Amino acid sequence: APSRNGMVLKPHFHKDWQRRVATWFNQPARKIRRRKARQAKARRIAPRPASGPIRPIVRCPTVRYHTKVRAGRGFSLEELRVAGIHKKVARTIGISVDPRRRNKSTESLQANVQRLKEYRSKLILFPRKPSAPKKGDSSAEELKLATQLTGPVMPVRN
Amino acid sequence: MKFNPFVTSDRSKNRKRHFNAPSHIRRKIMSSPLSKELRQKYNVRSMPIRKDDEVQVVRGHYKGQQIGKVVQVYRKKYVIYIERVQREKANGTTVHVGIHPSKVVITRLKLDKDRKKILERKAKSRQVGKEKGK
Amino acid sequence: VSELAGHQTSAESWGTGRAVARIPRVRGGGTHRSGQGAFGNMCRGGRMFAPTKTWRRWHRRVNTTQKRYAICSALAASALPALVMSKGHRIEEVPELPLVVEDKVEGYKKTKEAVLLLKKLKAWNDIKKVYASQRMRAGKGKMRNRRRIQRRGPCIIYNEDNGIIKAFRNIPGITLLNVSKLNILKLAPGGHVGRFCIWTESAFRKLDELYGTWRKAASLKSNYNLPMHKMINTDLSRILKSPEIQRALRAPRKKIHRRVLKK
RNA sequence: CGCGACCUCAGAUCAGACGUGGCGACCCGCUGAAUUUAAGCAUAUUAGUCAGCGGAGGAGAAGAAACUAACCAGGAUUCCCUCAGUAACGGCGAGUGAACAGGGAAGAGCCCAGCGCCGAAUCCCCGCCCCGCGGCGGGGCGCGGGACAUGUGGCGUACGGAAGACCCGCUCCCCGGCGCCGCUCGUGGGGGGCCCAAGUCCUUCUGAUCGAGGCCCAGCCCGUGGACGGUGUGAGGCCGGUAGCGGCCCCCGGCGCGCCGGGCCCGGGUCUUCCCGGAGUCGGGUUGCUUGGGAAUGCAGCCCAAAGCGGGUGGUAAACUCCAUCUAAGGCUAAAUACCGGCACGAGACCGAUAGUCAACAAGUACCGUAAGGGAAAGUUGAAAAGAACUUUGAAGAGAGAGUUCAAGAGGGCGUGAAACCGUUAAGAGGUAAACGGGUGGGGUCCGCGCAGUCCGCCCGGAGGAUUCAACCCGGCGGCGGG
RNA sequence: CGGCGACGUCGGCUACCCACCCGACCCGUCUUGAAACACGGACCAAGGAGUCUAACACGUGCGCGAGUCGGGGGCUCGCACGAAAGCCGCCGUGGCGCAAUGAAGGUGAAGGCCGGCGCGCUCGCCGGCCGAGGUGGGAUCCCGAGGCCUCUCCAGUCCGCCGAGGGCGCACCACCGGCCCGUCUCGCCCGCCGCGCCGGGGAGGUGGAGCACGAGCGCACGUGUUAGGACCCGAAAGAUGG
RNA sequence: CGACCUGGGUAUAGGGGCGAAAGACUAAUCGAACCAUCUAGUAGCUGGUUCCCUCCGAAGUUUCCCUCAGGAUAGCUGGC
RNA sequence: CCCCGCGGACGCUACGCCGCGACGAGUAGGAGGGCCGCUGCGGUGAGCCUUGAAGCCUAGGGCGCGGGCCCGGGUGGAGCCGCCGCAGGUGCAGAUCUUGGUGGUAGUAGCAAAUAUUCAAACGAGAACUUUGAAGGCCGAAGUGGAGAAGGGUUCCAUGU
RNA sequence: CGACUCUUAGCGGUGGAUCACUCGGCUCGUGCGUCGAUGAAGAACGCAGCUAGCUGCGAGAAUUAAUGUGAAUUGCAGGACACAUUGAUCAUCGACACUUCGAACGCACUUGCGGCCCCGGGUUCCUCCCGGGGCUACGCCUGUCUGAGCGUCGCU
Ligand SMILES: [Mg+2]
Ligand SMILES: [Mg+2]
Ligand SMILES: [Mg+2]
Ligand SMILES: [Mg+2]
Ligand SMILES: [Mg+2]
Ligand SMILES: [Mg+2]
Ligand SMILES: [Mg+2]
Ligand SMILES: [Mg+2]
Ligand SMILES: [Mg+2]
Ligand SMILES: [Mg+2]
Ligand SMILES: [Mg+2]
Ligand SMILES: [Mg+2]
Ligand SMILES: [Mg+2]
Ligand SMILES: [Mg+2]
Ligand SMILES: [Mg+2]
Ligand SMILES: [Mg+2]
Ligand SMILES: [Mg+2]
Ligand SMILES: [Mg+2]
Ligand SMILES: [Mg+2]
Ligand SMILES: [Mg+2]
Ligand SMILES: [Mg+2]
Ligand SMILES: [Mg+2]
Ligand SMILES: [Mg+2]
Ligand SMILES: [Mg+2]
Ligand SMILES: [Mg+2]
Ligand SMILES: [Mg+2]
Ligand SMILES: [Mg+2]
Ligand SMILES: [Mg+2]
Ligand SMILES: [Mg+2]
Ligand SMILES: [Mg+2]
Ligand SMILES: [Mg+2]
Ligand SMILES: [Mg+2]
Ligand SMILES: [Mg+2]
Ligand SMILES: [Mg+2]
Ligand SMILES: [Mg+2]
Ligand SMILES: [Mg+2]
Ligand SMILES: [Mg+2]
Ligand SMILES: [Mg+2]
Ligand SMILES: [Mg+2]
Ligand SMILES: [Mg+2]
Ligand SMILES: [Mg+2]
Ligand SMILES: [Mg+2]
Ligand SMILES: [Mg+2]
Ligand SMILES: [Mg+2]
Ligand SMILES: [Mg+2]
Ligand SMILES: [Mg+2]
Ligand SMILES: [Mg+2]
Ligand SMILES: [Mg+2]
Ligand SMILES: [Mg+2]
Ligand SMILES: [Mg+2]
Ligand SMILES: [Mg+2]
Ligand SMILES: [Mg+2]
Ligand SMILES: [Mg+2]
Ligand SMILES: [Mg+2]
Ligand SMILES: [Mg+2]
Ligand SMILES: [Mg+2]
Ligand SMILES: [Mg+2]
Ligand SMILES: [Mg+2]
Ligand SMILES: [Mg+2]
Ligand SMILES: [Mg+2]
Ligand SMILES: [Mg+2]
Repeated sequence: APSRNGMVLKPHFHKDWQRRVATWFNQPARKIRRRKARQAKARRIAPRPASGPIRPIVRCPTVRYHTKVRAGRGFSLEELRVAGIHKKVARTIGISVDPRRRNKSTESLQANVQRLKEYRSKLILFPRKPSAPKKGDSSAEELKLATQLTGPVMPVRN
Repeated sequence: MKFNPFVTSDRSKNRKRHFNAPSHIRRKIMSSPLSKELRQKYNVRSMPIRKDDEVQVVRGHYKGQQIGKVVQVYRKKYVIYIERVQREKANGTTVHVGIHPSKVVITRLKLDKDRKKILERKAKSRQVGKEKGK
Repeated sequence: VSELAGHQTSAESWGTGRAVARIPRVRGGGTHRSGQGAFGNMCRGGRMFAPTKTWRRWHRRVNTTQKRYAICSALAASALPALVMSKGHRIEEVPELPLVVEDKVEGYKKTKEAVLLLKKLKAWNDIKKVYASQRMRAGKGKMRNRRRIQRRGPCIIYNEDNGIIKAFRNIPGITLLNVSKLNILKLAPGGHVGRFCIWTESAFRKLDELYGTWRKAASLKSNYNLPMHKMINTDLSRILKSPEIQRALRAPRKKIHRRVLKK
């Protein structure tokens, strides 16, 4: 029975919720496990960026957020085409590709392709055979200047 | 203090392990300090107890400089029996008194092939530790 | 408690026409357990009233500004000899209460030289008090691995760890604390401020970056300035005896008028 | 009216394999209530929940859009925060109730059928020989058999592809071995085994000491070790252990290099010519369940049943009209995620033997029921058995002496040993049941250093003592004030 | 001021027994009413009942304040304590609040005085200022005639206290207006790249959980209500599988 | 001497069986067995509800309810 | 302008101390304080303890209105507590409460279905119940006889206590 | 004077509360995350010098071998064991072995009864008996062999 003034409340506890309760006591252990896996993966891929491949510059969909820009899933096929990168080589050199994304505005297209050119100018390519380099990069360029990068690759700034 | 995350400090767990310890490590548990002369002759401090070595009791009712040879290492009771460390019961006969080996000092070691090898390993490890410390 | 406790039984009530209480009783026969009560908080073997459960909200979240406020208050309190002596930290021959030493102690490796440092800083009586206070805890904590208890010694605060942790850490009561990761649970031991602290010089210099002055803000924190006072001059006796107050008062009425007998 | 081929079938203790059953905490596919709430009760709710059945793995399921959106667009799945107790559903009552976008964790993409092209290039099995055994592999040979044109393999899949030309770049793969590293990297990677500091120093308590004092030298000694347990109390130094980018031994595994052996085969750009897709499926009608999905979200039964500038979606049924979006009816895929069962561990502001698991103990035991099933109680001598020798009465139980022990007023269900109840001893009393409150009196058991009652500041006098007072000098230290 | 003080007595009663006088029915519970011929209770020991979570509301304590909050993630020798603590800041996404109103399309909170003009037509163009109006109370604060002093006055010097009256008026209250949104009644103007079935504006009632110079957010504690086993024990029943 | 008594072997199972019919019997249980679970089922109904002192201190009345052994609401109360 | 005197009581944990006036019933219920009590944690007491901790007993001495507490004596043999905060599975006479133990009843009811025993002796510490013998009786062949099925599972048979 | 009863104390009984102890739980967290026709889970029956339970084990039966360790095990007995012409004990466990049911597998079981193929003995190799060994379940894949069809054909 209600008594005097007060909100009319509808608690959703009519359904035996005690059997399904998620307790978060393993939250710090989960954080440590995630951190350890992060460190192990970064250790495994030594010169490559730890965070992952470069993601494209992408505008947010709806009218609430379209003024804002975030990171996308991968660079579009057209962006790769006009950047001069084969779509089967971009992923190996560390570029996320999003085949199912089409471009609608040349402004966003140009932003992404300038990003791709900038990444290609920032890339250090180890030769496949360490003894015999074909066209990769310079010995002085990679003897010490190639080191692991933390955080997003060329981060997106509003 | 203790930092190994795989080594317990629980009193109950430690007592369970101690009282349920297998015989081959009950031997290690039943270890006794060497005398000063033995601790000088060999660069080792303690030594697990054996059937036929001669000790002297340092604590309890039977203290004294008398050198008595062990005659029994009763590992289930975690005691040893010594030659003249005995006690006479009511009917006239006599038995031995259980004594924890930690309450005696070994004065002479029953040397054979194995004891010398154990002494060698312990002395080598002590030398390694002190030379790292220097 | 185990959610199954007190309920692993098929007991049902006997009824009402059998001259016994209506609490559920275990079925079956041929044993002591059959017919005994069950399922009640009053019954031997029944589950407790309101079995405590793991979803009890053990953790509390405190405002970050309040946490920094507490750290500032503890740091300020450690600098008052009345408060630290009130904690009983044996600071009698300490040359100066905000005790700061050179960074050479950060390079200490041996407990021998750490102890010699304490002895030359006249803090060894604190450790002696800790040694004299080691004893056995009263109660079930002995069964629950908290067998031995002792007092809190001084707190060593360091900027860079160059083995100073290993040099210390075999001294009972010594708590080693990085200056950029200060802990209120160690600065105020039992909820009462005033713990004796020994600062390395680099850690002492870093305090104006960690918590800032009032003229500047803290730089090593994104946004924090030191809390403001609500009372600058706290010397109440001096204030009351100031002439400006004394001229505005009326004279004291110091004659006690007791009850007068009605003759 | 026999002999062959094919098709469709059958048998076999045929040659060689595979499945079954268990666990089931987590997961997947079904089936599926009622108690309860609505203050009644039938829709609703409990709930797609319990119970029931089937199938797995270390995770499972999902998953690379027949998507979300309507934007200046995003872009597989899964999980967390939020959206949100919202949109919506609902005897529009009780109640129920998501999704998008945003931020994070993790991030990985792909393969067939078809359309075509390539002398079936394809695969299995059986023999012989060689190199390997480690999960049976490779090489070679067989006018050895078989599968297969009712279609094996190569290219190739919606991100367009292929074939020709023209141009540009030769750019370097995998697998299995030999030897060697840095060996592996928060400091060997893992597993196993054996070791590593310092008081039993002096005096003392005790039954025993691990207790209490002491150790001048800056301080008994070690301390990268003062966690823990054991030892006759309560131990950093008696012992095991503890700390340590400590030592040694054995075994096991992936990483690079030089060699060897095998398999291995052309990539990109421009132009021309071709080629492009999954059907009793979509969709519609109806029915029943389900959903927040409301003129019908999804699932399924039945009836109808397609198209190719087509189809699906665009959260109000319909016609016309433009636009946006994806490409259904085939398949694979790690990570983030779950885990009350299993193996091995660590910890606790939890419980301390009527508690905590039913189970600290010969506990799923004893025992009960035909059975499905139900299911207890039950810890503690002592440091050491030193577990009471021996004498003595009784037939023995059981006593009385004696003996052990610090203790048997710890003597085998033996730590301490409460209350209810009882026996005995002592005191007191008793014909209105006991017991109770208020007030005294008597008695008794104890308490009071009870038994000649204080003390202590100044002054007076007597008898005595004295590193002797004040005032000055020297030195030290404070407190206050000084334009 | 007196008496009495050690193996006999002095003082002590909460505490032990006994006696006597007065009073005095057995507790709990339901109940208008229990000592009740009402129910439970033979005795004793141990266990034994408003707990936790979630959601609100209000009061209070704390921090910051038109902001506040890292709770999820991440970064820091990973781990005795530490599963803690600290940091992020282009991690503030987001939540709550800083705006309301209508079903919705939508719309969305500044006035006051002093002037010249039209007609100061109940009004359009400005200017100058100020910046939420006015009334009546309103703690507090401010001014203040007039007094209160000494061994005394003829003459002013420094400051204190009392004070009739006067003023500014905090919060808050009662009212009168003003502005925002919805909806009625009336009537006239304005705008223009789309002259429109376009858009904007006024006056007068009336509906709103509004505005009218913010008060919230986070954490903690208490009380109350509800969902949950829900203060503890209790059905007759229902369903599933054996 | 019969529609007789009786052993053993079988068959029928719970909203079912079986009944020369009493709702009788179905393992001492039958107007729906027993076992375990949903389940700590629900109860406006009965019983109980654990330390001391100090201060304040009631109502059995209005209105509405498938309301009459109950609630909401006003009143009475305390606290801030 | 103090000084032959250099001196002059207590106080005020301000969350404290002191003064004056009025008042004191109380169920259900509400609120305040608790140096009331229990258990565990963080601090603190150079706390207590084998020259004796907890516990329990007491015709011992007291304190508080009370919750309760302190101390003395005894037993016991190993841990315990004060103060400041923190957190509760925190206080029992009831619940035909649960578990365990114990009383009165009470040396009471009762050891009364189916006719029945007696004498001597043996062993034996001990004989109404054993054994032997002598009597007297019952079952009376549809038995109190001799064997089996089902069920029981060693009860069968010696010897000893 | 006693008996009985009541109250209080001392002591002794009954009882097992309290207090202390704890090889037990409960809760959380981590790392793995592994059964079975090559016979699982479960059950039954057995195995010790003296052994009923608990535990361990399978007729090699409270265990064999191997490796590590290095003088015991222990309630009593007995007995090895130069501990190097090699070793008690315990641990690890990779070799060996692992009775009867049980998915349970020749058929069936509250019992029992077969069939095929080798080997050994009586036989004196031929087929009767006894003993030993190996097969003898269902479904299903690929292949093999034997086949059926007035199924569709071809030659005759
Ligand atoms: Mg990431
Ligand atoms: Mg329990
Ligand atoms: Mg205690
Ligand atoms: Mg075969
Ligand atoms: Mg209902
Ligand atoms: Mg109801
Ligand atoms: Mg009903
Ligand atoms: Mg329904
Ligand atoms: Mg289920
Ligand atoms: Mg299965
Ligand atoms: Mg999968
Ligand atoms: Mg899949
Ligand atoms: Mg639902
Ligand atoms: Mg093909
Ligand atoms: Mg696709
Ligand atoms: Mg110890
Ligand atoms: Mg120790
Ligand atoms: Mg040592
Ligand atoms: Mg180590
Ligand atoms: Mg007990
Ligand atoms: Mg128990
Ligand atoms: Mg007898
Ligand atoms: Mg004793
Ligand atoms: Mg006892
Ligand atoms: Mg008595
Ligand atoms: Mg009443
Ligand atoms: Mg009545
Ligand atoms: Mg009454
Ligand atoms: Mg009456
Ligand atoms: Mg009656
Ligand atoms: Mg009643
Ligand atoms: Mg009664
Ligand atoms: Mg009772
Ligand atoms: Mg943290
Ligand atoms: Mg925002
Ligand atoms: Mg909200
Ligand atoms: Mg006003
Ligand atoms: Mg208004
Ligand atoms: Mg309320
Ligand atoms: Mg009838
Ligand atoms: Mg019956
Ligand atoms: Mg209940
Ligand atoms: Mg019930
Ligand atoms: Mg009605
Ligand atoms: Mg009633
Ligand atoms: Mg009065
Ligand atoms: Mg009163
Ligand atoms: Mg309780
Ligand atoms: Mg009681
Ligand atoms: Mg109690
Ligand atoms: Mg009561
Ligand atoms: Mg009688
Ligand atoms: Mg009789
Ligand atoms: Mg006769
Ligand atoms: Mg006769
Ligand atoms: Mg017979
Ligand atoms: Mg017999
Ligand atoms: Mg007694
Ligand atoms: Mg062996
Ligand atoms: Mg048969
Ligand atoms: Mg034919």
